[PDB]
Amino acid sequence: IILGAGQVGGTLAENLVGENNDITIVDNNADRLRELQDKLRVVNGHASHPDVLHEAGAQDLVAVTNTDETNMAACQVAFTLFNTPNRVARIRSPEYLAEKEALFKSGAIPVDHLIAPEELVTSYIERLIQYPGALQVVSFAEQKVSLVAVKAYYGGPLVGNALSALREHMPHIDTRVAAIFRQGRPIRPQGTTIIEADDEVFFVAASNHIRSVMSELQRLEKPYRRIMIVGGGNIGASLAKRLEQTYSVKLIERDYQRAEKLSEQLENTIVFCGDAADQELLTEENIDQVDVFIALTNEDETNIMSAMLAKRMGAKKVMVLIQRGAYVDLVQGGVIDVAISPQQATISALLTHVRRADIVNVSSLRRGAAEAIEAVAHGDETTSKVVGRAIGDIKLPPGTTIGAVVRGEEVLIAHDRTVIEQDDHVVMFLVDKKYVPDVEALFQPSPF
Amino acid sequence: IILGAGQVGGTLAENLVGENNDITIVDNNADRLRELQDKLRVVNGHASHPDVLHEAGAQDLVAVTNTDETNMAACQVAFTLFNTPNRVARIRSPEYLAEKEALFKSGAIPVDHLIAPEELVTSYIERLIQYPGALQVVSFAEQKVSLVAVKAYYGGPLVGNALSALREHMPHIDTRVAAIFRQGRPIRPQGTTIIEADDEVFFVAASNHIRSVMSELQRLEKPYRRIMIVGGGNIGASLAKRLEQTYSVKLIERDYQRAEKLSEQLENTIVFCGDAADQELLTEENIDQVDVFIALTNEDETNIMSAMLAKRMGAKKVMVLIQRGAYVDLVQGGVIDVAISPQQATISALLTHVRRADIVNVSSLRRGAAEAIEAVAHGDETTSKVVGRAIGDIKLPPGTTIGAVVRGEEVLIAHDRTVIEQDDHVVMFLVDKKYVPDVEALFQPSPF
Amino acid sequence: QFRSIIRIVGLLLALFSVTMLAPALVALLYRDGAGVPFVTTFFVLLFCGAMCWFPNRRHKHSRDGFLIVVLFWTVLGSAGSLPFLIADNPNISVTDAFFESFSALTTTGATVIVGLDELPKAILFYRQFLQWFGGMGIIVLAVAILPVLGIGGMQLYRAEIPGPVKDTKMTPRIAETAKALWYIYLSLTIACAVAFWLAGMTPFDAISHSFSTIAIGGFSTHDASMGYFDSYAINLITVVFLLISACNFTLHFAAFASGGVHPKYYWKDPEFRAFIFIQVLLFLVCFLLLLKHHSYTSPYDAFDQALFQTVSISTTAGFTTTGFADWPLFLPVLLLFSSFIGGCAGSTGGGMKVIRILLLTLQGARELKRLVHPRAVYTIKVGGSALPQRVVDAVWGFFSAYALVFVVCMLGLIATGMDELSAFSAVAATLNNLGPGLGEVALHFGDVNDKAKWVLIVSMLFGRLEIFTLLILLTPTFW
Amino acid sequence: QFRSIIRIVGLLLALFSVTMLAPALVALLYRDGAGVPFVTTFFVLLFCGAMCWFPNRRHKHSRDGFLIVVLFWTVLGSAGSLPFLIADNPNISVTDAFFESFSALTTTGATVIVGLDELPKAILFYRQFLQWFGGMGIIVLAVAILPVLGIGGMQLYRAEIPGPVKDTKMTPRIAETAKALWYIYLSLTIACAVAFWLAGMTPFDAISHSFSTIAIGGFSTHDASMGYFDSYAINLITVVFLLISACNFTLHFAAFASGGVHPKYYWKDPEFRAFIFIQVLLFLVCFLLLLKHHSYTSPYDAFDQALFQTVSISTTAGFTTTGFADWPLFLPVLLLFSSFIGGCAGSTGGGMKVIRILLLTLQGARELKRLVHPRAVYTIKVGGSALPQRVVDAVWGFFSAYALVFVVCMLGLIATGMDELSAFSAVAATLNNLGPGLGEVALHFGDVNDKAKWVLIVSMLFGRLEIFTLLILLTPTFW
Ligand SMILES: Nc1ncnc2c1ncn2[C@@H]1O[C@H](COP(=O)(O)OP(=O)(O)OP(O)(O)=S)[C@@H](O)[C@H]1O
Ligand SMILES: Nc1ncnc2c1ncn2[C@@H]1O[C@H](COP(=O)(O)OP(=O)(O)OP(O)(O)=S)[C@@H](O)[C@H]1O
Ligand SMILES: Nc1ncnc2c1ncn2[C@@H]1O[C@H](COP(=O)(O)OP(=O)(O)OP(O)(O)=S)[C@@H](O)[C@H]1O
Ligand SMILES: Nc1ncnc2c1ncn2[C@@H]1O[C@H](COP(=O)(O)OP(=O)(O)OP(O)(O)=S)[C@@H](O)[C@H]1O
Repeated sequence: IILGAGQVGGTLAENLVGENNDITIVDNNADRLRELQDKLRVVNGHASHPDVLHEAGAQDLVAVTNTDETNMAACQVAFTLFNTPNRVARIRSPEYLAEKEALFKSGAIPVDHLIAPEELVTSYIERLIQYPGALQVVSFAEQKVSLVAVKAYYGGPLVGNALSALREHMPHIDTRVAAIFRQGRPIRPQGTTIIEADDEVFFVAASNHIRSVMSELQRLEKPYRRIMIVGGGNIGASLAKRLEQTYSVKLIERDYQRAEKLSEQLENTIVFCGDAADQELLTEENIDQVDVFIALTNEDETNIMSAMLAKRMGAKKVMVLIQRGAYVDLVQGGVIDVAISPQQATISALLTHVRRADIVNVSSLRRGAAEAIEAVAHGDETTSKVVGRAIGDIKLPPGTTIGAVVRGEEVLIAHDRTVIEQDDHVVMFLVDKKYVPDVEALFQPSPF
Repeated sequence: IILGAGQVGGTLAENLVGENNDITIVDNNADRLRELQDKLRVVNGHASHPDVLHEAGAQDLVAVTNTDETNMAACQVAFTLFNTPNRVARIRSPEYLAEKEALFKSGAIPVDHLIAPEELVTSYIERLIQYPGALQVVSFAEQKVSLVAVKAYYGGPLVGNALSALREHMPHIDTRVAAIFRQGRPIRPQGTTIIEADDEVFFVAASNHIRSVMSELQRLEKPYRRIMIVGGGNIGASLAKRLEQTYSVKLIERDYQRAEKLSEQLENTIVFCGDAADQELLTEENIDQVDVFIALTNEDETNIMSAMLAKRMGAKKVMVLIQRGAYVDLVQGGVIDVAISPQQATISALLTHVRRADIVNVSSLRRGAAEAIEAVAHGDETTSKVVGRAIGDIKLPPGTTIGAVVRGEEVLIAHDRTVIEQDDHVVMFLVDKKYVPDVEALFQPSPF
Repeated sequence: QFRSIIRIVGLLLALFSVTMLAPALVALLYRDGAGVPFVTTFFVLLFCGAMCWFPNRRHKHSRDGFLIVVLFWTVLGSAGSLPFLIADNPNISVTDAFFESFSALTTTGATVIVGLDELPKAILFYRQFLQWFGGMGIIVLAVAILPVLGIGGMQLYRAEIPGPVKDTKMTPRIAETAKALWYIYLSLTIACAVAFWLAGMTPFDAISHSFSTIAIGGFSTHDASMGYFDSYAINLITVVFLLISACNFTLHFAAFASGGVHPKYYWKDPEFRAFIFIQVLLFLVCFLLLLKHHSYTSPYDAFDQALFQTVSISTTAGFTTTGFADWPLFLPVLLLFSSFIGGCAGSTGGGMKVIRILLLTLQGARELKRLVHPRAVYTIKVGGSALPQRVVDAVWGFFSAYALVFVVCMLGLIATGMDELSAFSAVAATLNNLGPGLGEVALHFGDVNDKAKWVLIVSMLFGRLEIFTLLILLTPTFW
Repeated sequence: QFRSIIRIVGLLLALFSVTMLAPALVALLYRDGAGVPFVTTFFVLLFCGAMCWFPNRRHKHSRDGFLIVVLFWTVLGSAGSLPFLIADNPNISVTDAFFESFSALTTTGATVIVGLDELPKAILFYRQFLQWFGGMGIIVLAVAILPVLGIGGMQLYRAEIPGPVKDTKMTPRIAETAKALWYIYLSLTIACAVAFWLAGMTPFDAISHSFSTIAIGGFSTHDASMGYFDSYAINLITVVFLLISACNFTLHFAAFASGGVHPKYYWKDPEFRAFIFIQVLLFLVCFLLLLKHHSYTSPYDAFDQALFQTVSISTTAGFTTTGFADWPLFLPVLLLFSSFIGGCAGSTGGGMKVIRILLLTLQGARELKRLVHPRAVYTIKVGGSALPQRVVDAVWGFFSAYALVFVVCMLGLIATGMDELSAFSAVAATLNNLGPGLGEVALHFGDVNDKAKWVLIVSMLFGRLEIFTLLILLTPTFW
């Protein structure tokens, strides 16, 4: 049961329905709801009133309003009067985190699982800094496997080389190209494909050994030392409170009364008072020695026109925060090295709870029609079409290509000579997402 | 004398100073002013008070505040108490136009020349519709000459062909490639250069015969019939009042009380009530038959995420209105066919008054470092280095290439065999704008 | 409340008596006539009009306004019957008289007197004079007192409509509209009156037919309206003096404001721009159907007969210069339907004035467009600025009330022994203030039953008052 | 655009042929009948239905919806004429047949065949069956496909009805209204059918008169509708099975959603709350006028005759169990006016459904109140929440279009040689979908001229389609 027809509710309502699971979304915004009703059953609803929420739940939880407070009431109304299972409710306002342990580990509020957006993006941004040279890092439902994306340039070890020409050596830890994004549109990896310049080459890597992969491909640049931020809001302060202990941080906030509290809350950080495009402040404070220029503002236009400037002065890298998640590929690449989306990360976390124990887990690498997925193979060779059969012998739908296999806690890179065993978590790249209930029907065990 | 340190005042303050002319700008915004003071003398000023305005004017007019009303007072204070010459003052609010004739042709208000931004952009947008297939149209100080830009694709008559291979025939009316923009960065035209795909090929054309040029290159598509707009503001209504008589207009306004007045003011137009991303409204109202999808809103983010959708459904063409002029090249090309800037058109009109009778007139084709200019050759062969000498024999600074010559009312396309006569208006393309006082010193007559 | 009202009533009864003198003066300047009932009435009314307001000379000041104007016609209409009751020359019954009193004052024009040609020339002036009086009455009311009330039906009437074009000053009302409008009224009556003399007919018929065309009444001193002299001039004068008198008098105020600057004031009013097209298309189609039928030997007569009948029936005038002999049955019916589109608002006219129809045609097509473009925003074009949703409601509730009365008044005439067809032919002729029955040469109002003539009076008021004025009388909220 | 439309057309033509079998089956199960035309039609239509969609099996997806539903009746109605043309047992003209084809399918009930009592029992099943098919047709369209288009006639309808009451599982906009409603349809036809068997009449007349009463119908296997057996039971069943079948079927959806919790769903719907009062007040006044007239000897007959005629004429049913012999002329007229207020919306239905009248009476009285309190704020009470100004406009533009067609369709029947009264008696009977002429002397539709019998077809569509559906076809904006 949802309570949103927004980019969260709409992206879920689109992603989750393969007839595998059934749900009902709620929203007072009719023009958006019956538009989102295409993507199931729609209960028009007013707040968390029991009529809509409570009656829909039993005999016929995700709560994504504008506000957190309304969301908490909805989980309590469903827990008090029906005792409904699960209950994931997004909570944004920081103080509900600052006392989360007191509140939530006392069981008072009924959130079974939290989705704190400010926390998820800020942890994510720190995850890119840790592996220098990584454009995007992809996370699946299984923590063990993950994709790491790099950028191919002129003079790179990976430009123009034949894919299989790199597959002849298996040095130390090994990799595999699961996806190739170029010009904004997706190229599935083939033996015949050549790595041209300015591509998003998505390498596969065991989550434990990611840095090892990038250094074997000679792409692990020097660790970042000097960082620069531009947002004083919820993400800007959280990131500073995480980086001042390990990196030389500088912040730029244009609202004094907020710039003061950032001076109080951050002991070892230098917060400023200026606009992002203040050339004097960027020159006066040594921007030609900046290694990354995270911009975390409200308006996506401001992040770009400032992160484009910092590259021009110029910084070693730049990152923006495109709030709506629909344009991440469009702004990314070229002048701006990295573009981050909270609504392609907030939804990334929601598709790991909903999809739990299911056939497919939708990765964080969803952009346009392409999306990476993780399919689960249940049943022995008698009740499954896809078990025991070697990877090269599976008649996968067009565009789909297996990149790896997760078996328990060990990541096996997909090779044509590999055997899929029972209860595997296969990681693959779909160029076209209209094929899921074909995959969802292929891996799914026949009746038991 | 200016009164702004904004994109208008800053772009002027940068463009106009070649030591050819001297000015003084006024602005209460210190951090922006002494930043804009780099680009001359700065008078810190409060409103149009005579101390700053009036004292600066005599013994030591352009007025670009946030408001029109303040601007009118400044031109009157300078005209009443000193009787200052010229006086160009921007006025945006429509009603000051609606009664302009009553007010201004009565001489009451002292504006010698008006710069009404809403009018200039809306006339400009109609200028692209008139020549289908034109990405951008460039206007110089001389109305007679103008550049027309096109887009080279696979299957185009101009892709891969050698430039000179097109110069062997001079059929009917003739053209010439004055500039080539590709990948956002400028390529000056050479004999060795080849026209690759997705380029901005800037053809030269006499303003009278522009359509004739594009049809001889087989690029004049069918005239537009069905237009769609998305802004209900000052530009949206003005454009509708100009197109409902000749084109089948549809408008989309999301504020009802304003959608009603548009139904009253526009007799033959269909105005709507909806958000730009309302897929139902775009499908319900036959968008797959739209020929151009002008988007004229406040937020540049909204124009893009809607004009990208209309191309996707899809429309035949799309146009946005990127308010700040600094990103016109970045958004343009690719998915969105055309991007318009009012502050690359408001400034385009101001550089035709200021530069009057001067050595250089800065064209409307300013993007990044590249800008097209028009240089005037005064003096007979005895007091000028550049007169009588054939075009191929002028040691022009690097990147500069002559594209045409305007002599009185006749446009002579530049050929290597052409002779520059006295009092000519030469049209050329600078890839790098740091060279102007070299050109400004080359064409300028030696002492008389 | 009622006290100062009876002051107004008895005050008007006195003014009505002063009118009775002018007829009897004719019954002595002429002596083909009987004048005593007019002088007997002049006295009895002056008393009965004075007796009410003398003990009620106490002065005091919307609920006031509705109850006045139903008394302005109820009282004056009853008082109008008195001359006919007294005189033995007509030999007219009471209900026939109350009918002819109301039919005259309401400017209806439906008569119940047979062979009025040879009736005295004194009673023949009083009938036309009462149309003149009710002709003036509607003008002062429609332009001034009535719009304030909220049933103005004049251009963008609703409550606020303070003089429309060239509305300067306007602080004095009724009193600055009763004085100024009279000059147009008198200067229009005389112009036609001497024009009929220049056509050739007697002074009496020249004048007493001017009281009738200008007041859009349709009466006559001859049984046949303008077939008494089938001369193109008289028709072409009666045509042009009905078209001129049918349009908005607030637009006839384009002559008393700094001289003759007419055409701009006239043509820029959408009601007059639709009065012409509706008038032309009517006569145009009523002509082609006569030429294709060879109803008349020479197309000049057909032009004469048609161009008069469409403009004497669709302006609510009610004049008959023919017998529809060679006309298809299907022509009197179409003309009768055109009666609902009466003269332009603010003028002496019929039921659903051009705007009510203009607004109705405008709005009815918008509902046809929205069916394809549901999410579009549409407006009404009539004036400079679109109409408020109050006015669009005030037309569509007026159509509803109209076809609510027209059906109850029909099943009320049916019960009294009439037939379905004659009822329709009667109420559509009385609700619209037309007069002639129309149809395939049908209604003669003498044949009408006694208890139907009452219902007809009940109806002709409903049309003369804007239907709501009397419909709210029986509401619980008003009382 | 047009391509995928013809796919739908040929698909329905095939489905219509599959219907043709059930008649011919009876012309062989029964011993009185002619089956060759039905089986001749079954083949030729299956071909002509298949020939269109085979080269058009290309699938593709508002302007689409209006043009479908005028083809849904134009195509199926023409196809319905074929059996009558072929069979020589009722040798009958083409236009008489197209009329009887449309009159049947459009659920009108206006017949042009004299002495159908002894006609074969095979053509007698096909006429009643076509009413059943058009009975189902209106239900699937009125409640499902038609509301989305923009003309609702369904409680609050403009284009936004989830049914309001139990708005659940509405995903399939038409695929679960055709499936679920059929059970109500079949469970209603059988109940009355066996009830007529318990009344005593033959299986054929028992069943083929259920096809006629459950749908709005009006047809019969006897010249006189239900005077064939003047038994109170048959009337009292036909009365209750018209009242039950006339109202909103989404209120009959109070039985298929968790069993029989009827009374709350029914009575809390204001349309049903006004369907009863309008039905009671009619019969109540139609009863006191019969008792005061001593039209019938015993008030049980008067009760029987009245309570059936008001509920067979105001529901658009069209059943005549009398000749209005002792009835005042003034009763058939009043009943014909009551035809406009047909069955509750979303059901086999009349010209202006109860809401259209209910909304009309509500809004018309608000316009009477505002006249006294101009500065007050008023709203409409009908549902839970007051109506959007879109719907109030969509009622008042519907009245205008109605009385625009009804007048053009009238001056179109007059020209073809009919008389004013008979035209009115005809179009008011066809626009509302009521077969009887309804006068003291009836209109018998054989006497109607050939060209008029076309205008009547043109008209009965206008009523069956919500008038706008076909009125926008001739707009410039649609094309
Ligand atoms: N009282 C309310 N009850 C329920 N939903 C509400 C209420 N007020 C606002 N909303 C929701 O507000 C949402 C639109 O705003 P938001 O979702 O907050 O914007 P957004 O969060 O940036 O978009 P998202 O994150 O993709 S849902 C819709 O889901 C509405 O249902
Ligand atoms: N043009 C700008 N340049 C620099 N900083 C800015 C600019 N505009 C806004 N900011 C800062 O960003 C803040 C906006 O933060 P809030 O709206 O309160 O929370 P938030 O930052 O929007 O939430 P998120 O996580 O950043 S989307 C402002 O208060 C300033 O601190
Ligand atoms: N009282 C004032 N006196 C002088 N300048 C003022 C005053 N108030 C605002 N400004 C000007 O406001 C400007 C910043 O806002 P705007 O220029 O209106 O924004 P903008 O117009 O979109 O930018 P432009 O068009 O490139 S100047 C500066 O030029 C300030 O000098
Ligand atoms: N998301 C949107 N979709 C569609 N129309 C919008 C949207 N946002 C704003 N508008 C319209 O654009 C208007 C903004 O106009 P104003 O700010 O009053 O003047 P203006 O349009 O900004 O001036 P210009 O010339 O367009 S920059 C709003 O009032 C709406 O009419």
